[PDB]
Amino acid sequence: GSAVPFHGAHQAGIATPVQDRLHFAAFDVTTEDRAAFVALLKEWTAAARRLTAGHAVGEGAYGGLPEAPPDDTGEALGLKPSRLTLTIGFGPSLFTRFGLADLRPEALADLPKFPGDNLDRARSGGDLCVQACADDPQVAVHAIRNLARIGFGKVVVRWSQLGFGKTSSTTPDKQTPRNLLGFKDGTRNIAGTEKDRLDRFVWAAEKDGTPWMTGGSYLVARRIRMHIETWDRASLQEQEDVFGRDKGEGAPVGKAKERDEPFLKAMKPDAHVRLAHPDSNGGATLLRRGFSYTDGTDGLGRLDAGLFFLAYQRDIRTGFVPVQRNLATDALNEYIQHVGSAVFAVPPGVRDADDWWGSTLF
Amino acid sequence: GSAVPFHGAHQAGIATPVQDRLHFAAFDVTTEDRAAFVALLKEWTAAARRLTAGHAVGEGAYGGLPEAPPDDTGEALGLKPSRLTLTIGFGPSLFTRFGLADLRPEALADLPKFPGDNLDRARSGGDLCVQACADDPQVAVHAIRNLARIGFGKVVVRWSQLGFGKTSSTTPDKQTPRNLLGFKDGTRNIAGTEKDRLDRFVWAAEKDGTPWMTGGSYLVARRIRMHIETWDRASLQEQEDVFGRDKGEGAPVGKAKERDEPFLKAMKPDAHVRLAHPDSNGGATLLRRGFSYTDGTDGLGRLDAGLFFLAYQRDIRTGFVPVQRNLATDALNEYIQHVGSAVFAVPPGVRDADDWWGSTLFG
Ligand code: HEM
Ligand code: HEM
Repeated sequence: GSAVPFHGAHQAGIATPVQDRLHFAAFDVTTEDRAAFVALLKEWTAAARRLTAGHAVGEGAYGGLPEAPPDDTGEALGLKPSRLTLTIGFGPSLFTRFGLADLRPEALADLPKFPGDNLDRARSGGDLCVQACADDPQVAVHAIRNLARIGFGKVVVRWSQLGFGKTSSTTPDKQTPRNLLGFKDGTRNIAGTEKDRLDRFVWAAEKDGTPWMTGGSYLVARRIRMHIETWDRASLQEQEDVFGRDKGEGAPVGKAKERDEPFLKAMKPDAHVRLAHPDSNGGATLLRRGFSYTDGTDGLGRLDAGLFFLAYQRDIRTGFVPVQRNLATDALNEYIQHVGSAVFAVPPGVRDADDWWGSTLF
Repeated sequence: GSAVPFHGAHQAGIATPVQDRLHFAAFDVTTEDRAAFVALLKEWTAAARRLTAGHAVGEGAYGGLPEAPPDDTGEALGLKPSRLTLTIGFGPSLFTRFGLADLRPEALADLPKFPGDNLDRARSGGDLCVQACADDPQVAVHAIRNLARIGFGKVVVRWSQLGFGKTSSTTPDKQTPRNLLGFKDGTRNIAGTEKDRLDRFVWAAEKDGTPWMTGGSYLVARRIRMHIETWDRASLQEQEDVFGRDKGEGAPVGKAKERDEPFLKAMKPDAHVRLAHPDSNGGATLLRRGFSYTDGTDGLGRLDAGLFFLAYQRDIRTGFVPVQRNLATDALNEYIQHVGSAVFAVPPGVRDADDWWGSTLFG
């Protein structure tokens, strides 16, 4: 029920143990006034310091002047911090504002079009994002709702995504969660304790060419629909062949235990794991941090559900992009469709109680 | 606790303690064959027995013949029972099928049109419902997804609602949850411990007119959108005046503690609690069992949120209808809009390991 520290060299919510729930919001900026946006960033940081400690924003949820609206909307009263993290990111489109054009990081690359894409533009992109992760979905929702309210008049919510359960791990010592295809998802990721791998594959360094981003990371979000009806008709062997792992234990093919290292040549040439593995991608490695979603029905008798994929990396160009390109022939493609997309530069951490989101940029 | 028992004189998921999460599905029937539908009810019941004990349906999620689809889709492997309950209901429209027209309960009344309704017909009604409640949302989702899969060919999913947090209580000894307007919601309800109140206000009795429904209940669902942006601009006093209780403690006006009984005359005439209270409605009393939701954004730059309201009663005509009618002048109406609705007859419980959902209706 405990708290994750908000301050650090890095933002929390990346290497941190993956919490059970997600509320992710993409915002568009409506002010053209740089000072006003800086003011918002500071007010949001202050709010985030309270929220992540389980406290109400501002002057609280009640007990203020009767004629004033409460500063905090109140639906988290009585709850716990619940490992809430709030992680901000800046989209490419933000850099067209506030005289920022020349500070857009080269490693914040626009994604190419990928075969199969059916992207909903209204649920793609965004000038900025806030990732709220917590074990209690109401804590996460409360955070986003209050940050949106604070930003009234300066930002709007472009799109938002609830993730009801995690499909990712940065803690290999704990149980790997399952996605809605019924497979464990997160076995071979990056652990929060793997400081060398995080430096190599996740955190931007000053020498990479964008100083303000040192200690930050780059995020790719992909809303991925699952063709549940088609999947659920497939045989056990078909499903296992798609991935290259068995379903129940989640071991690589021919192995008895989940965390045994794969022998890729024993998997089908189009197996997901074989195509996604670093060895198949010139060493490219991701920190995957996604969650499952369900968004009602298709209007035509079927549940709609999928996976809101999130990947952190030191450079989009050496992380997500090469790996996704190598999934052009993936056997998984029969059963999924990417339907939303965004990229964001996630700045370095809030160093202390005087610091503020985006201070290295602004 | 870990698990809630599935069998009983009553279905679980009504008087039982309110779990943290909800997946609610309304289904429409596609088969015209009554035997085929009875076979589904039995297969569903068997599945529900496994799911509510944390076990996979059928022969499991793996380990079967390689060339066969697994019986269970696998996403609950490694999870806990999570207090899962599965509660089935039958909509008015079901009774137009399978020669049933004359067995529709009179207490399963269609709702009147209410002032301010803006019902999306695609997210209203349904021949059947399954309410899945659990502390782990993936346990609930897995159950709905698997029930839908087992049923496919005989039923489809008309509409689906995830409730990410509860806004209701059947356990006064525990903390009352808050809705997305930030108020405690469930203080004056009907508790699971109030066995006589349940008999008076929640369970159908044999002499009420519909023998097969004895030990069942009638459910009203209302999807209620909240105008969060408008509410959040209202003063603390305005918000407290809307309900009749203070926000932080949730006490009635003029009282110090949440559970102090309300003094209705001290509330505004249009206050929600004053209009909803049994004293204002000829004694009518509900078992409210709803949950919060958020489903993306509106057209227009704002989070989309509300309350998926659920009410159980012994008769829709003497429970939800009079109370909701009395809410015509509610101060709350400024900030809410009913956008989906359905009613269901929730049959009696699955008595034992040989019984099946709906056995008293079908024979
Ligand atoms: C709905 C979509 C997806 C599903 C259901 C899925 C499922 C899985 C599963 C079951 C595994 C094996 C266990 C593990 O995490 O080690 C896995 C591995 C992995 N996936 Fe995916 N995945 C999806 C999309 C993607 C995308 C879009 C990418 C990258 C562009 C990706 C990259 C990876 C990588 C890098 C691994 C680890 C390979 C290794 O080093 O062994 N996945 N995925
Ligand atoms: C989004 C919509 C709604 C919200 C936010 C809401 C909120 C509340 C709140 C905060 C309370 C006070 C605490 C409590 O005793 O539970 C309350 C009481 C109550 N509400 Fe609502 N409510 C809503 C809709 C409804 C509807 C649709 C009905 C019935 C048709 C209803 C019936 C009641 C009843 C019976 C009480 C208890 C009154 C008493 O006996 O003291 N509510 N509600």
